[PDB]
Amino acid sequence: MRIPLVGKDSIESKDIGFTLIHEHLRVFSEAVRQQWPHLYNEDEEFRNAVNEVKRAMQFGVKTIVDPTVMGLGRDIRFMEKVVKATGINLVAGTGIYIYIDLPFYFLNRSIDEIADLFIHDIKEGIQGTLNKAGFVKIAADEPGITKDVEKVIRAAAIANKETKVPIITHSNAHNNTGLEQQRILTEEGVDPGKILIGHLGDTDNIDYIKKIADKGSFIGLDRYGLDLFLPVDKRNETTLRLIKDGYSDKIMISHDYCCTIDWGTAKPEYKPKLAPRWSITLIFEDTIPFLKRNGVNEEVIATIFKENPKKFFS
Amino acid sequence: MRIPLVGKDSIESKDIGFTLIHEHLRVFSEAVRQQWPHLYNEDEEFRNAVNEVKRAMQFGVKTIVDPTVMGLGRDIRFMEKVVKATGINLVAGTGIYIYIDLPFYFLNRSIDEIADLFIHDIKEGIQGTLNKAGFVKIAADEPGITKDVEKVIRAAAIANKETKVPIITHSNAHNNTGLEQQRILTEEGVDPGKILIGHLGDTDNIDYIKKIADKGSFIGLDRYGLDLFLPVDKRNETTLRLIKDGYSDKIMISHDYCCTIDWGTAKPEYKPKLAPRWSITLIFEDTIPFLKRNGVNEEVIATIFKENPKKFFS
Ligand SMILES: CCCCCCCCCC(=O)N[C@H]1CCSC1=O
Ligand SMILES: CCCCCCCCCC(=O)N[C@H]1CCSC1=O
Ligand SMILES: [Co+2]
Ligand SMILES: [Co+2]
Ligand SMILES: [Fe+2]
Ligand SMILES: [Fe+2]
Repeated sequence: MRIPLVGKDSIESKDIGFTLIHEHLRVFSEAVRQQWPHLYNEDEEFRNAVNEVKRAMQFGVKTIVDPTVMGLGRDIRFMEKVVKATGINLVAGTGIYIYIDLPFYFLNRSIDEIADLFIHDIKEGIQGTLNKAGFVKIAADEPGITKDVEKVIRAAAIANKETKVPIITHSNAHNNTGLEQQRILTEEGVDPGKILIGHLGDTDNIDYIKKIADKGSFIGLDRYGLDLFLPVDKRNETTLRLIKDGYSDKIMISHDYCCTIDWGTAKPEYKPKLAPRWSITLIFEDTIPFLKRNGVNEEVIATIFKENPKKFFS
Repeated sequence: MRIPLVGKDSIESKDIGFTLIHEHLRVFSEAVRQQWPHLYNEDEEFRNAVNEVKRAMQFGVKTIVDPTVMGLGRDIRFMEKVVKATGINLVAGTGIYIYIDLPFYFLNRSIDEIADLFIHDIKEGIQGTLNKAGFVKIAADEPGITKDVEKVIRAAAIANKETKVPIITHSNAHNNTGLEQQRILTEEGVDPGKILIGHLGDTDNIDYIKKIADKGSFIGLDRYGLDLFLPVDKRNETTLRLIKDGYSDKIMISHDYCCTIDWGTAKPEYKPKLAPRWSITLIFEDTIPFLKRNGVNEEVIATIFKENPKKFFS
């Protein structure tokens, strides 16, 4: 049935349960890990991913969706190991994560060649395995929609038309990259309701966030805990106002938490400064209680974390 | 022993023999191969590499230096297997190959943090292995000297001043990037004679080439066979002109041959169109016979292929 799971038989979308739509078990740069393996510890990385997932399950999370793709160090065999040790429903994805240019391989290669790579992961399997991709992940940031960023977007559209898997995105909340990701995809024939425009929760500008929701796509209020982008209390208030204005239809919430990440911006000793409370269960400790005592019905919590993910994969 | 070798004990610079200063056994994008291994055949890659090196050895090549680094899919273990199968002297290196930006790993990481990686490869070994790097490889192309490109160059300088190993560069002949690479490296305290400014053979402009030579660095006439950058005959007239003008003390010659390469611009089928005669032995078949016909004797060939690489690694 039409949702593939890492190390498990597939399930129907109605069986997804409580879902976290955007969480990384591990992130690394493929090129630097390949060249300098001494910078990494797989024992620590497995210990962290298992600990976080187990705690996620304790709070009632049934399914985690992980958009670690090319550029972010996707590893399906690490993901199987985490599944076997926890029992979680894990949805793996395909795609390319870039800000400016594609890797040299892609020099003079068509959009169709790029789409064939995604369709491979969806139909055949990931990294010589039999685990399939459940979605396509794309990215854009400060540099905007560059020539290569766009090729990858249109390639994601071809994958969706051909397989009916949904599309998750990375955008900079301060550009209109999300508005442009949505525009290109829908022009290519992708159903707006099959798109999650990510990182809209990094901004207060509710006029911009509603513009994407008004066009039919889900909105990623998905970086809860990352105070360097936007503090938790401004996020909570943006979330509350959107619900009050009648947008729980399109709202999806997550942490974008990485149990381990190799970026120089990450580490401990920056966590107290930049993201003090950032973990995989923060919405349970803060966001959900906050909303409950500010007039938000239990029905709304069900829409955001159950009905919206189910629809997204339907 | 000064110079370290793959799969072999190190040698003195004087026993280097006839050398090809810039050739690739295999090049691939690291992120692409890790995520989509169905695109690659290793048996075919090994076979292509062994056969090329065998022809070079028959023609008298004792040593090959391979500037494949991060971004080009360096693989010390694949390099080991080729050494075993032929018996060639192979000099591996360290460094970073980028045109625009560094991998996400390097976000807010110091130039010294980059230098430490190069130094680890030179002093400790490559990829969990006891084989050591004998030079540092850096790059710049059309986008010019970006802030990440400049960072890698300045890091190469630290590795050279700390380990004494020479620096090989990739440049765009039409940009001034080679002259800028030399300027930045010398301003940092690098001996001009420990620098090879690459891909200067891609241009007619003898004034630009001589400029770099006058400042004390080796000049890279190193892409023989790649007619799309500059055809063999126009390369021959520039090489001959430079030798006649007295510049053989600074000339280095190679082909930049890739036994396999995953770049889409380099599909083996564009070969007859873009680089028909390109192989690891073109200079034995065309260039050297051309120079000999034109009056340059055997001792001048010995300077370029034996004495200059010796100086470089001394
Ligand atoms: C102490 C933690 C530092 C704050 C994290 C800053 C890094 C930016 C957020 C971030 O981690 N973005 C990456 C990670 C997952 S995929 C992706 O897009
Ligand atoms: C086979 C058809 C001819 C096109 C050659 C492909 C592009 C030029 C050769 C080439 O791509 N060299 C690259 C690879 C190593 S370093 C570098 O900058
Ligand atoms: Co993101
Ligand atoms: Co090059
Ligand atoms: Fe993410
Ligand atoms: Fe090269």
